[PDB]
Order: sequence, then C-alpha cells, then structure tokens
Amino acid sequence: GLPVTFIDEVD
Amino acid sequence: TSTLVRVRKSAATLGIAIEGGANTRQPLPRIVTIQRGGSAHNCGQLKVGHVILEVNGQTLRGKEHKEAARIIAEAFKTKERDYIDFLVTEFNVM
Repeated sequence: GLPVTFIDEVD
Repeated sequence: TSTLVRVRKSAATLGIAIEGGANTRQPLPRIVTIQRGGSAHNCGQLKVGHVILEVNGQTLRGKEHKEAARIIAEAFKTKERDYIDFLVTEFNVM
C-alpha cells in the first residue's frame, strides 16, 4: 500500500 | 493541465492528508483527504485526487513520502508567509 500522512500530525 | 492554488493560512491547521512519494508507484504525493475546517478546505480549490507537483515553487520530485510531508508541514508552519502555493494536477503532466 501507499504511505499516508496527515500533515497536521507531522512532528 | 496544471493549476497553481494559493491556500491562505486561514485556520490553525492545513488539514490535508497525502499518499505516496518518491520510490513508489505514486511518485508525487496525491491528496487523499481535505479536512473540513482546515486551511485547505477553506480555500476553495484543492480536490481529493490532486497530485502535488510543487510546494511554493519547490518540486516534490525525488522527495520520499516522509520528506514531502515534512516540506509541506514546514511550508504551513513557517512565519515566512501567510499562504502556501501548491502546483497541482488532476491528471498527469508531461
């Protein structure tokens, strides 16, 4: 699967 | 073919999720969620399925997923400006 990131959760 | 979308920082969050990145079959990140209440949603103009070619003129080609996400997060958090420009496409670009 493709990786997914919610930008607001980036530290 | 391609559209430059200016997202004003109208909320405390950007409110997008991206999938893919370099070294995957989706080599430029694709927007998979636009969260109501965030700056992206408030802007009228980004869509689930948009592929992000550039952030503030910086190509995302070559940026693996975590690095692309880092750059976008920095573009949102920076006090350099009160907006982010995304160059996007709904289809493909030559």
